[PDB]
Amino acid sequence: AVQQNKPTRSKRGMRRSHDALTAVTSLSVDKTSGEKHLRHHITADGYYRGRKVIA
Amino acid sequence: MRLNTLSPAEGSKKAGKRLGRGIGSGLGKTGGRGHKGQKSRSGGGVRR
Amino acid sequence: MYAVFQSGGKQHRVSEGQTVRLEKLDIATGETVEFAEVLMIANGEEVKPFVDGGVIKAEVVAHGRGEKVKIVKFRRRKHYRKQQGHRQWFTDVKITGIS
Amino acid sequence: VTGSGKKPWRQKGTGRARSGSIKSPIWRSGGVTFAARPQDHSQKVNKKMYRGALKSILSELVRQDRLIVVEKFSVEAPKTKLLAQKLKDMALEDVLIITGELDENLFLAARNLHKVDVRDATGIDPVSLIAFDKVVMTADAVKQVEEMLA
Amino acid sequence: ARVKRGVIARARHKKILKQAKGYYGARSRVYRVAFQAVIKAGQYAYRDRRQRKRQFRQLWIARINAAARQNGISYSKFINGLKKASVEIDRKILADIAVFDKVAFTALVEKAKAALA
Amino acid sequence: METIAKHRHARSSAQKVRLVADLIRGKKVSQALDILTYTNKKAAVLVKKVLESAIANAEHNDGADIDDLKVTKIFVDEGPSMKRIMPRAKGRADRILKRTSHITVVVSD
Amino acid sequence: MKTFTAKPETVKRDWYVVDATGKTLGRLATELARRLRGKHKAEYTPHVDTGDYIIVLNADKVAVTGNKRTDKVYYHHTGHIGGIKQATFEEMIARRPERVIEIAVKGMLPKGPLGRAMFRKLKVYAGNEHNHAAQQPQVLDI
Amino acid sequence: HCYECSSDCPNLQPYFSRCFSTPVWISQAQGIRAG
RNA sequence: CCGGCGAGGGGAGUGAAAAAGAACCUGAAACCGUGUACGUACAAGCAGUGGGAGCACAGUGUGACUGCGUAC
RNA sequence: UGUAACGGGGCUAAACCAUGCACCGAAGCUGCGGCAGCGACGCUUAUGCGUUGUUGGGUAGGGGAGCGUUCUGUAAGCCUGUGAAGGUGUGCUGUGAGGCAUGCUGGAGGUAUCAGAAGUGCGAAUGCUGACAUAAGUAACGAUAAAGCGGGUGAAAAGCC
Repeated sequence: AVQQNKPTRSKRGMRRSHDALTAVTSLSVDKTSGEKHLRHHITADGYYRGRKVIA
Repeated sequence: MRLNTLSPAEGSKKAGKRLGRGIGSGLGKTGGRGHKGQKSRSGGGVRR
Repeated sequence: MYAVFQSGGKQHRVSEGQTVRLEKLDIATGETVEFAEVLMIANGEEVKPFVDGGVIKAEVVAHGRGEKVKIVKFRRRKHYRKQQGHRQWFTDVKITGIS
Repeated sequence: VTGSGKKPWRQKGTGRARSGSIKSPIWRSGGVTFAARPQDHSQKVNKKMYRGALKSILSELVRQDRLIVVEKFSVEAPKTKLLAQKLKDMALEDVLIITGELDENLFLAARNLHKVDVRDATGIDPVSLIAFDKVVMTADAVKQVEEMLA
Repeated sequence: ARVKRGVIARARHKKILKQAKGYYGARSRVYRVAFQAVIKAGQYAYRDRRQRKRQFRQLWIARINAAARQNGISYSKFINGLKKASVEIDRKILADIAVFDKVAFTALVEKAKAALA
Repeated sequence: METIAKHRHARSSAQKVRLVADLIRGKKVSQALDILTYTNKKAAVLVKKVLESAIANAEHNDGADIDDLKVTKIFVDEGPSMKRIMPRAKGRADRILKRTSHITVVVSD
Repeated sequence: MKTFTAKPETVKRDWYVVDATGKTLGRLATELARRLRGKHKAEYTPHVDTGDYIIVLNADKVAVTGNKRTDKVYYHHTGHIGGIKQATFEEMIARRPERVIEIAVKGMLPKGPLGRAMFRKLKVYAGNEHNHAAQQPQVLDI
Repeated sequence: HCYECSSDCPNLQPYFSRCFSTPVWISQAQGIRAG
């Protein structure tokens, strides 16, 4: 329930081989306002798929 | 015959045992006292 | 054209114009030195006890000390430790003759 | 050390090393182990060892020509300027003057000069006869110093 | 005369961490681990100055044995045949010949095969 | 010309900030900006402030020309920890480390 | 003057082919391990793969003396608690007769990354024909 | 702006050294049977 | 100037010096990063040591493979 | 627990017995170079140094030599703003503790020598103090009475109004 030996710099970074965040690299431009947005999300100004939805 | 030229006679000054100061001195880790008994304690040693 | 001679308790195989490092010979720097005891001269044709008249003649280059070795003696749990350094004297000779 | 004799924690039970005083010398801010006391660093010198030394220093000062005997060394005014001249003609810079009389005119005139010391032939010592480049003695003073060293 | 010991304990520690370059992990950084890394590394260095002279004699003997057997004799009969012929070349040079001048080794084997039998 | 902007004593832990820093290491500074905009971390809001400041530190002082900037160096150091106390069960107390960090963005044409 | 060491680029391993019909197994298998390792060469150096590529042919016709055909058992364990499976020599000749030469040679090669690479140069075939005509293997007569 | 506050420890342990170490009252480990 | 009329930072300036900027002389070590060279994804164990390629630099660095080797 | 009673592979000799020869094999011996202790040497003419003999595994322990640190004298001396101590590298050389030179930081003090005095050398004492790791970005976020929306403000609102 507790370690017998302090793990190393090696094993601490080996565990964080999968802690690395994944960037999006998939921003989508809107066809009526040219805003980049998340795919299938509305824009910051409230356009979505060419239509003004939220305003 | 200046103050930085005067020496003692040879052998007039022996150094003095410094105990418990490492392996090379031959007096480390017990202080010349051996292992655990009455005589190796601080103040130990029987009377005359 | 190489030959085998034997100088500092060890045997060396040298060619012409080669420096070989030997044990510390006590001959001054710049003096020609003969090694009359040549074990085996070889070429396209080879000559092997000792040879009869082949002499390696060299020329003394330098008298240095070697890279320092650390001698560490250790006895675990027994309160014993001993360091010592060592630089070994050598003699470099450039080989100026294979007979 | 200012502190209480309270044992800091209990002897058993807590997993900390056993302690019994906050003023133990292993601890920070408590206790020098073999702490100093004011002591006397004087040594005994035998009189025949003290006199044998001074007879052996004065014998060596005439060997390395650092004893110069004068017959009078006195200066008229109690002025450091005159004595500063006193040894230029004498060709002295680091000197110890040893006189037999109680000359207070000469005594003040070397009180500011660092390398010049005036004595009274009875307080000359080991380290003063060595740490000066020339020792200059008046002839009345070398009569007394010859006497006390027999 | 109080003596602070930060300057010469730093230097004594720094001297040992400098001998521990290239060691893994805390054996290069931590003094307690790096001290007994360096003391063990000097212990091995003493021992393998003995083992170096054995490991190379092992390596020469294995190469003379191979190069004798290409010339049709074993190492034992080649070394016995050289001693009966009073040839005094050591095994360092006998192995040096065996890779660099093979025709100077087939002559040595012949001078051993002759004076043996 | 390398242009530095720093954010010292950033109140997020350095391991949390270093996750977001590896997203924008070497990227072009326009692409680095909207990686940090659609990253759902608190460190993403912190690092984007330094990058947007290094963008203005370049074009106000050293020169101009936003569009050829790149996030050349990006590295997170550990600032001084603020030490706090969480009380635990049975009288016990623990030390909480409010771990600060030092975000440094070096932008460069 | 340092002793020569062979290099793992300038070494040139030659291809040999061996007909293992009627040969005593570990008398065969120890000359294979000698030449897989490279101890028959004056250029031998114990940290470099200096050996040869040996093609063993007719592995199923390898011979053992005595009663070893029915009494030499091959023990392997599968990692599970039952585990200890075993096959005699004649069962091993029926199932995978290539394995008999390969097991015997593998115990005679050194243990480690290098001896595992010396095992890669032992091409063992149960039949009489290999595929390595392009490497032009010389006949190595045992 | 009045910053760089300290790490005010608990007012229980007067040796801040062990303040975050052990509670120093009772050590209950109860399963010991040696005979 | 960027920022939230922030915090922090980048300039400009002072000064011999701001890597003396107040969390301020010097600033070690543990510990934590970034950049670069080399090694590393079929290889078993006190992590070194002896041998040793290859590579990268201008001797240094790394260290495949390998012998011996169970800390204090 | 798994072959598990050649170390293994394997061996019908690679096993036993007898004989013989060769070889391998240690830090033993020899060679080569170095160093030290002890003697015998009058070898020298304080006697160093030489010549020969032989010895140098070591715990407890005894004996003999040193190294370095701080402080006093030598020191109103020498070094030092044309860069001290310290820190950090590198190189050189001592049998060792170590020593020296120097590139960069540092920005004002340091001390040949020979003596003198010791708070004189740390890896350990479940040592003491500070700092920082580790587990681990894990457990948890303290009553399972419960929240959802729309406005507002704001740099930002699940929590504020």
